[PDB]
Amino acid sequence: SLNYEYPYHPSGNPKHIDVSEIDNLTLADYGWSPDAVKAYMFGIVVQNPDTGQPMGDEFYNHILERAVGKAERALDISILPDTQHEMRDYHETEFNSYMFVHAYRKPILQVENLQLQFNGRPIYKYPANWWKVEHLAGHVQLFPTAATFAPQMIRLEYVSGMLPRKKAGRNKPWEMPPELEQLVIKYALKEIYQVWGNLIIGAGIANKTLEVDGITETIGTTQSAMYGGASAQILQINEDIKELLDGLRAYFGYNMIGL
Amino acid sequence: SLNYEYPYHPSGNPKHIDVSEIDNLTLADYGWSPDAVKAYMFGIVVQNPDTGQPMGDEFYNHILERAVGKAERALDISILPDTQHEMRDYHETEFNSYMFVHAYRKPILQVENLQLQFNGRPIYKYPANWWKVEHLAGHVQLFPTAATFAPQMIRLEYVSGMLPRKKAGRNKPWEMPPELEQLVIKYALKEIYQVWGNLIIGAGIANKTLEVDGITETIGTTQSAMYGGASAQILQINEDIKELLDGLRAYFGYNMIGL
Amino acid sequence: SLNYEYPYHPSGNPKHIDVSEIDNLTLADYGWSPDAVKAYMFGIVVQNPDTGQPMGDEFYNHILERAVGKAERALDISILPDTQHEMRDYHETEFNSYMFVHAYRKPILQVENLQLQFNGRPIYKYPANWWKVEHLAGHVQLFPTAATFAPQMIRLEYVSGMLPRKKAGRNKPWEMPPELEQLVIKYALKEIYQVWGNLIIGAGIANKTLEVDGITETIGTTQSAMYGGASAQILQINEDIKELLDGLRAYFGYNMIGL
Amino acid sequence: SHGGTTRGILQIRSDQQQSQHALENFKREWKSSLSGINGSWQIPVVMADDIKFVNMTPTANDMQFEKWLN
Amino acid sequence: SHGGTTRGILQIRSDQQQSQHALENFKREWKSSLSGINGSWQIPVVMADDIKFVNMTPTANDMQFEKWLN
Ligand SMILES: [Zn+2]
Ligand SMILES: [Zn+2]
Ligand SMILES: [Zn+2]
Repeated sequence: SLNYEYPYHPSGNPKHIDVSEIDNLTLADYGWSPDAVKAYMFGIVVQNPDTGQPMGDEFYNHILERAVGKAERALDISILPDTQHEMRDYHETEFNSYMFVHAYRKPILQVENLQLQFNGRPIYKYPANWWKVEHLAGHVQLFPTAATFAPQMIRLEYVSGMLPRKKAGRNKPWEMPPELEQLVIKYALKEIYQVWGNLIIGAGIANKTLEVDGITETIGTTQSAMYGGASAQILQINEDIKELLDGLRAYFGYNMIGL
Repeated sequence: SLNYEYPYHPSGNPKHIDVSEIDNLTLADYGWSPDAVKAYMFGIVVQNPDTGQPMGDEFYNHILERAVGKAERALDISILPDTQHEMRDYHETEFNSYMFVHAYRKPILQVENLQLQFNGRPIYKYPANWWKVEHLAGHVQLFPTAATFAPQMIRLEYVSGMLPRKKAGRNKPWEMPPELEQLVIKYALKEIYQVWGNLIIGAGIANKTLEVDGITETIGTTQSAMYGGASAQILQINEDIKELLDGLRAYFGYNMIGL
Repeated sequence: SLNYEYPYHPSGNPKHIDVSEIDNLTLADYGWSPDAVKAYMFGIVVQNPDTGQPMGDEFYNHILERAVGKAERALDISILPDTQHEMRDYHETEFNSYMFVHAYRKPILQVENLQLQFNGRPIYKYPANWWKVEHLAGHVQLFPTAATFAPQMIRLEYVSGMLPRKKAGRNKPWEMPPELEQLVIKYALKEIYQVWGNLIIGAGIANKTLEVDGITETIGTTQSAMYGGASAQILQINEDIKELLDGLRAYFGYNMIGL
Repeated sequence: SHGGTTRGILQIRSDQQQSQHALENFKREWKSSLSGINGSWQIPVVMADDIKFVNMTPTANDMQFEKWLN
Repeated sequence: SHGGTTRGILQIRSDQQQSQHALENFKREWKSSLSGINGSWQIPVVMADDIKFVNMTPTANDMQFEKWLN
């Protein structure tokens, strides 16, 4: 005998997240605070040259949300937990292959419903213990116990995303790797450095020197007619990302579809 | 006759780590302290130019944890010890090949359970002495004594990671090589040097010279419109890493899967 | 008649090292002292610019241990003496080829046990005189006198490493060549020069010149926006290593496995 | 009765020669997946930089110097 | 009775690997236009950078080791 909530079986598709906490989890829980961005910019202060105003946390958050979205598309991943109501078509070859299904978004934290319908009426709803999942790739497969295609025959509900990492330097397949966190921070820093590079000296100024009544000064900035003031940091960020991203793609793998 | 805890057999899969100490082991035990990073930066001090604050150990640890994760993905390795609950599918050819199994994470310190189940009920649980392991590659193979595939038929539990090295200049296959430690430190130094390069002189300043009432000075920094202040160290670090990493990949080898 | 300890036969696998002295031998016995590194850096002193502290022997030893490990991976070699408990699988073709075995680490100083077991019980333990070795390549071969494969059938114990060289300008195949010693020193010097290059003048300074009340001075360092201060030495070290390493690889040869 | 029966050599390019332990594990995987009738028709996958197969003997062998014997 | 019956692989080069949803819609269009006798003789059109078809099995298969059996 065994005890469990009916949709979730400990074998195959163990419960990982309470549905209510989907609304609770947010960016700050994953470490994507403005503090992290400021820390990586340690020793650098960004402000309006004409006033004493530094940019507020609103801009940092808005940048971070776009950055995580950009990571959400650079790799075909669903990052934050969210519920999906998904319809899928009937293809005979995968249906005969233990009802193989590849979810459109991955990873899968848990699966709540898996039904077959004809006109909105569930023709057959499978027992919970039958269906089994593979979390990282998002595969859903069915293992029953005791024309060649049709559209939108079956109905699938599940939760897509990654949980915050619980223990240091580790992560389960259903759990966020640290690399995604650093990658998103680096994407945010690309925008921040683009903003900050324009505020070094004046506006559009490359070289300066004064000489008044014996008092003389001279400065030459990073700015140039061919490169920006902060282009060095952006170049280094791109160099880091092109290694971090390619390294991370090996963890998920290439995509295939039968045809 | 022989004496051993039932899951662990001295022949094949000898016990290497107590399960309780998995929680105890951490980064500092492997030498990834902020002291090591500071030592490699001997003679260099990093601080906020506007205050007297040097960056604390919190940033060093957070960098190190990301760096070890980056090494965890640059090579398909599980570094820190951790327990894995792993389900695997039934493929006939490897099943007939002495029940060959390639664990998803390597190396394997020890294997605790290896069972075959149909609906969560263990149909057959093998004797401990039967199953045998190959630690570095993570292979699990079974040597019994006295459709063509199915999903998630078998269940495997084991511990993935590397132990701290016990003796100088040596390491067993189940034991951490020194190279991974130096590689992770170098990855951390790439981020630290990226932070430090912005704090040489002012912000975005390449050249300076003053001349006041007969007192004159001039400085030219490493900063340039095309390269950063610390780009030299980053270039050298990348040159070192591209040799260290490729040398280390030979120790683990290329990956294969039958199809 | 002949006299010998039973595991070691003077013909084939002569004894070379006492097992107790494995713990005794260390880096200093092979010439990898901080003195050698300092000697190669004759006329150069490294110290903290802000204090009078030179780096201690602790950093030199830690560098040397990593350097020897890096050489341990640049070539598939076991350098320091160490004992190995090794299991190997049954492959019919090499078994019929006089029980050919290629040890995973080389060279082999001596072989202590070579047994065949089924479930941990030794089915057959061969006479000492039968088995014979080839030290440098690590081959173990058996010469008896008066499915197609199985896993972990046999058990092998031996000692892997190289002894310190006894006579000038010479070395036996079971004995350390001088080149490995110089290569490891050069690897250590790459790290040391990386540390020292940052301490030439200030931090991140390329050019300087003062002019105060008629007293004027000017210095231009090796540092540049595109190269480091010590990049010249590192380049020369890499040039030397790319010849020393390739020359040494000819002494061991390329690797093969039957398939 | 003597050697020379090889079909060809499978070269795999790499910056470093793989350690013999890695090659042994490679052989273990290859034998477990492909050897014998079991898994005969399967196809392996390798992600190296470049792979070649160089033939040392022709596609099909047969007796030599037949007309000389006749 | 076992695998290895594939004819070949259709590679499509792209800077990014297409998301699985896009590939599923691609399959839907392909099946609706070309699958079966219906639309058998039609020709699809694709505007990718480069396309290749690599053959894994010969043009026509047949029994092997016939003379050995005889
Ligand atoms: Zn997929
Ligand atoms: Zn493998
Ligand atoms: Zn060899």
